[PDB]
Amino acid sequence: KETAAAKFERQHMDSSTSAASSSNYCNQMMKSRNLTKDRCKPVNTFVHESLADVQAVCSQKNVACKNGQTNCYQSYSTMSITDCRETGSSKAPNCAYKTTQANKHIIVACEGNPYVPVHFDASV
Repeated sequence: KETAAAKFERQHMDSSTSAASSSNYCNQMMKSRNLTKDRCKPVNTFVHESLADVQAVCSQKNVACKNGQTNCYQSYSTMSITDCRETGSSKAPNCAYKTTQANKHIIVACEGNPYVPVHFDASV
């Protein structure tokens, strides 16, 4: 199947655009990245920075993930991101999302060889 590194890219990377370009960015992305199939994923964040920059975060500031895992890292620089929050109404596959473009530090879990992001934990 899909490697954890690849899943992270499909669920969280959007390097090809610098930021969201409308309030419908999240409705569009959650659907095309297949995050609404069986259930409207409640929250999801996309990072608008190069893959090289996001991967570099794994050798940046090591912090504990929200579940306590020791392999999370917080980015030193802020990054352009878009937060997607599922609303009320909607029932899969007819999901609806609130789009929020922002610039924040991201926290991701890393692992493997190469040691790369495998989980998006949060933004600060």
